[PDB]
Amino acid sequence: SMEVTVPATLNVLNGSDARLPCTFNSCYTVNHKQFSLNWTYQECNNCSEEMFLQFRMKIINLKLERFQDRVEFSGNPSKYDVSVMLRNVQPEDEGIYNCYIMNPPDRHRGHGKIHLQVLM
Amino acid sequence: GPQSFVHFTKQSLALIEQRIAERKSKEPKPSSDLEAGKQLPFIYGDIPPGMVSEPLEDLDPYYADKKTFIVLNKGKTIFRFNATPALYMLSPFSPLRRISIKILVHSLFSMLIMCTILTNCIFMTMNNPPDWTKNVEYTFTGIYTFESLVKILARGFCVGEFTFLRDPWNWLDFVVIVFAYLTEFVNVSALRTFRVLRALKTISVIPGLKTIVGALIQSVKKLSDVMILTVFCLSVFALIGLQLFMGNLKHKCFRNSLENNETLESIMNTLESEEDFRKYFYYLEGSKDALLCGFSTDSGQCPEGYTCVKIGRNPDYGYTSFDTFSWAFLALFRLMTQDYWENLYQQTLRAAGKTYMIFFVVVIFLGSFYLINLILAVVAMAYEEQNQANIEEAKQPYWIKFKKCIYFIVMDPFVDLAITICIVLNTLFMAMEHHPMTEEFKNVLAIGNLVFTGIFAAEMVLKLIAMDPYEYFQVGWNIFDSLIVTLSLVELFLLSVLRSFRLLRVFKLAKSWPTLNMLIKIIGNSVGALGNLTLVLAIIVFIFAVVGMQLFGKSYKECVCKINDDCTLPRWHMNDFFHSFLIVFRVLCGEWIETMWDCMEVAGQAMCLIVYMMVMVIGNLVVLNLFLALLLSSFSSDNLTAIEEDPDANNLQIAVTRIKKGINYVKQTLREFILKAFGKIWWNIRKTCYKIVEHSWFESFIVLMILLSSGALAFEDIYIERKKTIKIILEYADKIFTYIFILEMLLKWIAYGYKTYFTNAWCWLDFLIVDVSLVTLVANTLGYSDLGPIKSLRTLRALRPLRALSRFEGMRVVVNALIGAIPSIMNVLLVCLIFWLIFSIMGVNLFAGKFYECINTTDGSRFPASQVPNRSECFALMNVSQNVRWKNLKVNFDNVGLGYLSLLQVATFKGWTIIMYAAVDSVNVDKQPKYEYSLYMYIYFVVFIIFGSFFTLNLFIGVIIDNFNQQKKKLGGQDIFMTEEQKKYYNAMKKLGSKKPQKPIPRPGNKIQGCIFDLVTNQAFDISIMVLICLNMVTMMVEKEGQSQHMTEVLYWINVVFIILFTGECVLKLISLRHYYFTVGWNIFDFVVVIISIVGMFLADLIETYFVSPTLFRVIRLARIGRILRLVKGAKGIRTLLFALMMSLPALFNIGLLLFLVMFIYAIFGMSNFAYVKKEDGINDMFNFETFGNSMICLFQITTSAGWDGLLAPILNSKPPDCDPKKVHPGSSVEGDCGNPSVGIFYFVSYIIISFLVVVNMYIAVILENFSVATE
Amino acid sequence: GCVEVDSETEAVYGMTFKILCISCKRRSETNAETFTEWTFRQKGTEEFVKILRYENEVLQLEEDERFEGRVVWNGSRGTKDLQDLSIFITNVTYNHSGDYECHVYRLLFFENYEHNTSVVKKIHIEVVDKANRDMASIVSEIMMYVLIVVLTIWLVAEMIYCYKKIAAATE
Ligand SMILES: CC(C)CCC[C@@H](C)[C@H]1CC[C@H]2[C@@H]3CC=C4C[C@@H](OC(=O)CCC(=O)O)CC[C@]4(C)[C@H]3CC[C@]12C
Ligand SMILES: CC(C)CCC[C@@H](C)[C@H]1CC[C@H]2[C@@H]3CC=C4C[C@@H](OC(=O)CCC(=O)O)CC[C@]4(C)[C@H]3CC[C@]12C
Ligand SMILES: *[C@@H]1O[C@H](CO)[C@@H](O[C@@H]2O[C@H](CO)[C@@H](O)[C@H](O)[C@H]2NC(C)=O)[C@H](O)[C@H]1NC(C)=O
Ligand SMILES: CCCCN1CCCC[C@H]1C(=O)Nc1c(C)cccc1C
Ligand SMILES: *[C@@H]1O[C@H](CO)[C@@H](O)[C@H](O)[C@H]1NC(C)=O
Ligand SMILES: *[C@@H]1O[C@H](CO)[C@@H](O)[C@H](O)[C@H]1NC(C)=O
Repeated sequence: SMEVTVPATLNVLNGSDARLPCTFNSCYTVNHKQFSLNWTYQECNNCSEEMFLQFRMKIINLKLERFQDRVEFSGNPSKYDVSVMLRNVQPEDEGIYNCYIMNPPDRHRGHGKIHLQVLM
Repeated sequence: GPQSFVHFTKQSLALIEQRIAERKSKEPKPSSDLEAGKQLPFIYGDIPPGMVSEPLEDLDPYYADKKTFIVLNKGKTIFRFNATPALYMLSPFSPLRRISIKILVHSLFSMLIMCTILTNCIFMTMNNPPDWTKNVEYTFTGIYTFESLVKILARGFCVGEFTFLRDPWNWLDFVVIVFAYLTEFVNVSALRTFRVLRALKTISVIPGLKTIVGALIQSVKKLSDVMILTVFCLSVFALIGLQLFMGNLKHKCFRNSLENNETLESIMNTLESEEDFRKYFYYLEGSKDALLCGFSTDSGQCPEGYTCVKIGRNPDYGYTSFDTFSWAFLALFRLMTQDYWENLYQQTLRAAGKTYMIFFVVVIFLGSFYLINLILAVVAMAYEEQNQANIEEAKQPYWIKFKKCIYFIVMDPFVDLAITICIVLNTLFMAMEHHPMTEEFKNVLAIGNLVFTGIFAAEMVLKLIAMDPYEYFQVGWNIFDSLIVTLSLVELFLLSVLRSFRLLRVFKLAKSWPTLNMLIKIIGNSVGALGNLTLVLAIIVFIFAVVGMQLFGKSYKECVCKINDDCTLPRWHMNDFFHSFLIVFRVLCGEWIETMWDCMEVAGQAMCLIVYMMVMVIGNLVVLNLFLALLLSSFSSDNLTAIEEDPDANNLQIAVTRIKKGINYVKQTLREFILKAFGKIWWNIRKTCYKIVEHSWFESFIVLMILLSSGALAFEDIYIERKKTIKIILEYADKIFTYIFILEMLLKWIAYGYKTYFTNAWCWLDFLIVDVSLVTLVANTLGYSDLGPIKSLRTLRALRPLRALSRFEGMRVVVNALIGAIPSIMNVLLVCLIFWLIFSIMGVNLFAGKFYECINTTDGSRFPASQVPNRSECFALMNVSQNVRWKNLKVNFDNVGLGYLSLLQVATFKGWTIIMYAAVDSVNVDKQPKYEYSLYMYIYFVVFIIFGSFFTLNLFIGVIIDNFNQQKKKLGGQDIFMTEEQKKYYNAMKKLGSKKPQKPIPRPGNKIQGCIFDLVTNQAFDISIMVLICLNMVTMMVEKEGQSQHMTEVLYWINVVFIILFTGECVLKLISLRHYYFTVGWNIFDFVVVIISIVGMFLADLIETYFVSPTLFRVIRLARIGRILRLVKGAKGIRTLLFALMMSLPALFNIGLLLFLVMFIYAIFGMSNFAYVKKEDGINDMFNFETFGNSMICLFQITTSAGWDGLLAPILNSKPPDCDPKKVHPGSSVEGDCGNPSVGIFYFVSYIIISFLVVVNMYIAVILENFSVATE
Repeated sequence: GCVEVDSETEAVYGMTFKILCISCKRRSETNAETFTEWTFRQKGTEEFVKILRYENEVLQLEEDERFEGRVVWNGSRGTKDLQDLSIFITNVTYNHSGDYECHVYRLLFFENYEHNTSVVKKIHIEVVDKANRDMASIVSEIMMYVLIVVLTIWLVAEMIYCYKKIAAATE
């Protein structure tokens, strides 16, 4: 698969800002008209994926009810960075975080899995 | 002392230490025969059983004082070590120490290490190792650690003098081990790259490779001056090209009509795609780059609605430009190596104009050929010394009667001749195989092959029963023939390759052929006396291939879409080992620029540049060293053949002798049996006409008429109908010249007589030309002007310039040299044809009828193999759809002649890639090719390049240079390429470079002029001026395309300051050296150079201010190159080679005059023949045979054989739908748009052969002779 | 390939005459759809009246007593890209003397581009009763015999002169 550098497990104290890093490596130059980004969240291994962040020629956020307005971005496609923020993380936010990356002309699709753990 | 073998003991160590203490209290070279690593002299005799592989006392008296002990193995080798305690832990007498030397000296240890290294290389070949290779890597690391640690225990690490670290190969081993241990503990392509350094240990392990590597190092050391001169010439030519063609390759045709208020600047920003650029710039069909244009009349033209503009990127991913000094240097190095140089030639001509071909002519002749020949001369001279030094030191019952009868049958002058004739008949018979066959032809071929193999097996069995098998397997030819017989029987019992193995029996003719034996000597010398050099070459190629794979395979696989529109791997890549090896081999053949472009696109500029330059330099050095080594070991050995010529009375000769004995016995009896059964005025006229013909005025008039007639020939192009007056004038001048030449012929007839006129070859040539002219004139007068071969006879008017051959003495002497070399040239050409016949027959057996394919003719793309697998399907597509063709490859292996053409294309590396792609894609007859289905057919082409290209080129050069040397020595030691008058100038201008002493410019009497004179004569002044010249050169290199306005002014002022300083130096040299400054030629050169510098600066200022002329401004500004040409003064290495070039200049002028005459004749022929062929492949709107200039450009391009396949390709098609035999061609009465395959093939093959014989051979032999002269 | 050869300016009464009009494309590999229009201004007349028009492989002939049945197509055939716009006159008359204009309308086809060009060629026809012989051939043919005679005279003069010198030494 694509070179996607993903931390295995992320633990962040409850009630604090959590930086969730997702990054990749590929040939070519980043094209805004072509970049496709999946941002999925799951409450468990078998839980259904939920889309919260998106990139269709720009940054598009779906404003999920379970996340309210706590989801933010700190990446720019040029530096191969697509990391996302969760301000004021909650115990409900514990689960599985995933970032699929699709950067044409590269036909391979990235896949980076993070299991977020929230401490007391 | 034959009995000097004493065990090393503590008493011996104490005695050595005591002597050292005596020497130290009182305060020569080692014997070569006893030095470590070689064999002990035979004078010592056999080693005692208790002395071998044991610590023994030193034998060299020089080492007797110091503490050194010796160990000798059973292989009779001298190993020297240090008696000091290794690491101050173990003594030489230590128990484990003794075992350490015992296992260190064994040859089994060396065998084990070699096996481990070979297995390591084999595993290095893999690109995706499986999971279980980790254990094998651990085993290799452990074996290497064990091998190194044994050496550490015996000889010590660093403290002594015969220790581990003192050997550089041990340095390499230690670096390998530490870099292998570092990775596993630390725990990417760079890291696995270091693994190739294990393969470099083969040089140390395998005996004899160290000496070869050392000799290669010395050969490199002898190329310092040539390398410096090459760098200087490349830099000067790159500066010239940067001044001339800066930004010219950015010319594009931008559309005139723009919508939505768009502009060039507006549209240039939002364009990142190939299609978007296609929408605004003109592209040719299936082209990756926008079409180049120019602002001149002789440049390329834009389609209606487009205008030329300098914008965008340069062609070939932007890597081809003269924008910066570095890109210009890359372009000039590419020109010097002549790698794809015709593409740059055509691009530059299209962008700048056809008048700029003079730059390419100068670069190719003065720079490319000359520097390469200099490199060859220097390397060959270095190898000659090395070889001289090497040889100089070396010099210092009933069945018994049955087999007796069979032995009587073996009687040679008939049976051996019969077998030779059968071999010749068999190889002729197998050459009749071709793809389109009837069944009866195939059956008769099979029957003939079966009969021939039966005859050969019968002769084998007859010899085996005549002479017993014990000494039957003694002659190499006999075991060879048994091998062929066994292989043929095995093939009969059971691929396509196996059938052609019997072709090797053609080599049996070497016993009588003295040149086939030369070829076999060259071939066997590579794996014999020069086997170590070939092994080093193979190891180097393997290392380069593995390095390329490990460095760029993943980059190729993951960055595919940057170098391929289909996002798939290209034809040439470094993903796996086989393709990386193919790329390395292609680089060794001289083709590196395009694969380097792909590498730089997928993996970065710096890494690919470094790797490709290293591969080029090292591999070219090794290949060329092997080439000269073979050429000198096989050819220069023609000084003494101790054995007599064919001790068996020349077995074939007795066959001829026995036959002519019967012929003489028959001829004498046949004649006998028939006889038994049965005046003053005439000689005055002769003398007067003799006086007329040899008069100088008559000769000058005839020469002028010849030149005028050739110039008139050069006028009949496709545009002759646009100029009616010139056409009429030429038609009447034709009759005038015919009258003049008929009169000249009659005068020479009356003034020489029939005997002398018709015993002269030049007179015969002139007579034949005038007869063809007279027949043409008679046919034109009588009205029989357009029937039968009369147009073809008119076409032969292009041979008229041959009349100038006998009127210029330089061309006459070059033609005489060619004629003298003709016999050996024909002999070696016949040998090379015989050798290439085997390869052509093999290619016919492999690739007959397998190059056909469905193609979608709209884009020329082959249909997949999922749909239309095979031919019936192509016809189905022909009805199912349109623009579908079942198309062959024009040049293929369909028959032996087409195979010869394909092998000529492969040997010259021109058009070979298409043939290789077709061959590796081949599946079967009437089957659609699959991409790299027969991938390992590349091996066929590799073997052919090794044998039919490398070895045949070796034989060609050797024999031709031998013939030239024989011609030179026959005349008494004079150059065979220079006229009698040229020799006097040669002697005088050779003496011009030998006057060592001169009067030392007496100092002026007065004060200030003396006080600046002594400043002039100081060497520090000259060094400072040289440094200033180098700085001016640098300021020239820093220029680039679109730099700035501030940078332009700064550079202009820096150049002005440099000009002022140089003029001041010249003037201050004139204040001193009163009128003595003009004595030295170099001072005259400096004075003239500063004059041109000042004049050019002022003229460029005037042109830029008061005038408008960019091209002429650039040409004028090119004059500042003269300032940096003064760098030659302070260089003895460069001056000597340039003196050799000036030595060779006259012979080069004569050879170039002959070459230009041949080019003129071929240009007239091409204008006559190929002026209307279809514009495809190498012939386009700019490079064709329509006018004289275009034909001259094409012929200059193919003089180096560059792109002759592209020029030949559209002439090969002669039938629909490949052409239109009824094309209209508005403005002319000619119909049809395709050429004659026979005429075109003869034209191009003959021209490339003549160019190879003339330019390459002569340039080398004249450069070689002048280099020898100037190196004394 | 294509060469723009100018038309001959002299026509012979009663004979057949071809008026050349060749307009080659700047680049020969480009695709175009071309049609032509011819206008003729007779001598003594001011306006350039139209005579014919050729488009889509069919020649449309206008009303003209001077060209009612004496004009046939002599240009490119079997194509829409016409680089040869020449016409043929099957019976030359005194009314054919004048100035001809050959209007060429070429429509180039490109990737996303369509360019509409126009080329006008002017041809002057002078009808004569007898075909005059060109002055280029008159001088050239005379220059042949002048050079042939002078060169022969030069050779014979030296040959005769050399005989006197050589024969003198014999005696
Ligand atoms: C023919 C004889 C003289 C042996 C020639 C051996 C060379 C072909 C080998 C030996 C060591 C090799 C080098 C060993 C290590 C490196 C570092 C390596 O570094 C990287 O890859 C880092 C940068 C990057 O790729 O991101 C690049 C290749 C290079 C220079 C190798 C280039 C090829 C070398 C010079
Ligand atoms: C291999 C097949 C395709 C047949 C090719 C034609 C052969 C029948 C001809 C071509 C070249 C010929 C050879 C050309 C030259 C020689 C050398 C000649 O001997 C010498 O000239 C000896 C000179 C010396 O001893 O100094 C004996 C015949 C031989 C072998 C000829 C034998 C017949 C050959 C092989
Ligand atoms: C030529 O190509 C076809 C492509 O499959 C070969 O196979 C036959 O194709 C036809 C048409 O698609 C099918 O109807 C047949 O059933 C296929 N044959 C078989 C064995 O199933 C065809 O055999 C090829 N012709 C030859 C002579 O090899
Ligand atoms: C022996 C001096 C020649 C040295 N040197 C010159 C340069 C090319 C290689 C070598 C060379 O020519 N050898 C050579 C010999 C020796 C005889 C006949 C044919 C050839 C090619
Ligand atoms: C996000 O999700 C889709 C799957 O629903 C995936 O194909 C792609 O990576 C993203 N969207 C698109 C259409 O690019
Ligand atoms: C110039 O550009 C504007 C858009 O920026 C456009 O609306 C306007 O019509 C254009 N005018 C011309 C001169 O084409």
